[PDB]
Amino acid sequence: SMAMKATRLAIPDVILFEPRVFGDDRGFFFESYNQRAFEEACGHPVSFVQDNHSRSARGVLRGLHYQIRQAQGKLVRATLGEVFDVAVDLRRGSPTFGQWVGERLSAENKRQMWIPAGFAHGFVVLSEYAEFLYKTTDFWAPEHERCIVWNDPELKIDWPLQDAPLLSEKDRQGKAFADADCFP
Amino acid sequence: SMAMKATRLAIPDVILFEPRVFGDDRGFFFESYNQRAFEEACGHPVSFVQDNHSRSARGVLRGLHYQIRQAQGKLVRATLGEVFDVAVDLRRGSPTFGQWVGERLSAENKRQMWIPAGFAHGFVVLSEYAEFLYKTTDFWAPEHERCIVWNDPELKIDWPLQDAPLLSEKDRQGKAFADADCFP
Repeated sequence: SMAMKATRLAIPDVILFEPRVFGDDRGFFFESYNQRAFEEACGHPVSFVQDNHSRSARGVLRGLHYQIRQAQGKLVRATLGEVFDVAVDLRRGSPTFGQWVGERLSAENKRQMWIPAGFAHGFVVLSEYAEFLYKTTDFWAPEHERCIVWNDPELKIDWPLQDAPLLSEKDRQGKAFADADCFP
Repeated sequence: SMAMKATRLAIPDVILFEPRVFGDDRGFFFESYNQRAFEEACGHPVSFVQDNHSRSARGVLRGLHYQIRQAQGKLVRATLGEVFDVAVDLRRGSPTFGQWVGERLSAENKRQMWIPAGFAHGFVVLSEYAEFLYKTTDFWAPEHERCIVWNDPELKIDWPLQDAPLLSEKDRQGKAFADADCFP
């Protein structure tokens, strides 16, 4: 059936991958991506054109981001530390439109999320520092990126936080879900 | 001309990439791969089918590996710690056949190497621990992988080591360069 776990989440097009590890803490190997397993998992062909690597401190929240033109699927993981990663379904006519799912991803649990075109995406850093990396199917373009505010009362995402997040001005100024332009 | 440095090494098909960083140590972003920049750099189209992530302790040397069937280009980087990474040209009729190049790659310098099909590849870990990741154009298959011994007197690679490396039995039993089957 495979040789890295794939799990459909409450929103079925959002998928959680868990690679099999070979070795232990002193010395290990794992596949962080296999085209065959991945394409068999999500049901269609995918091409990744860009990889993006970032480092953010504790409590930094980046989201909820999405591009309507140059739409992107994103396969996300943590190589250092721990994030809580969130996908919001924004697809015209989706039976789960306006719903969110969230998973803790870390360098320890080695978990990943596939967030297809049509979703908004965000994460908050829970560890002292987190290094986050993702593969996209089209290029990150700021002039096309849109944003829904992290703490929108209608989505009412359950961020595992005890303190206020540290947001950029842009994310602070995120649109309310109500007011958001969504995907055709 | 770009927006991540690309440098041809003494063997010109082996390429060193350096991403531009946005931010600083407390919080940064960089592109670890851009299809356009990469394909413009190496002169042809490339497809990556598999990503592999590993953790190895100080002084562990893995190499010098290559696959004759299911031949692979490899784009390699360190996300934790520091390796010395080595590419050996094994292409039939190459004007630099039997030559090596080596660069220190680390999470600090963010440098990467493209090692095309036709080369052997190896690294030694210099920091307390190193996490190494690479993208290949075809799948890692042990039944096809071959090996030249790290300390071959003819290649005479200049490993920046003060102590003996820790090798697997397989790499200990690597072929002498003289005796090695190479690439058509």
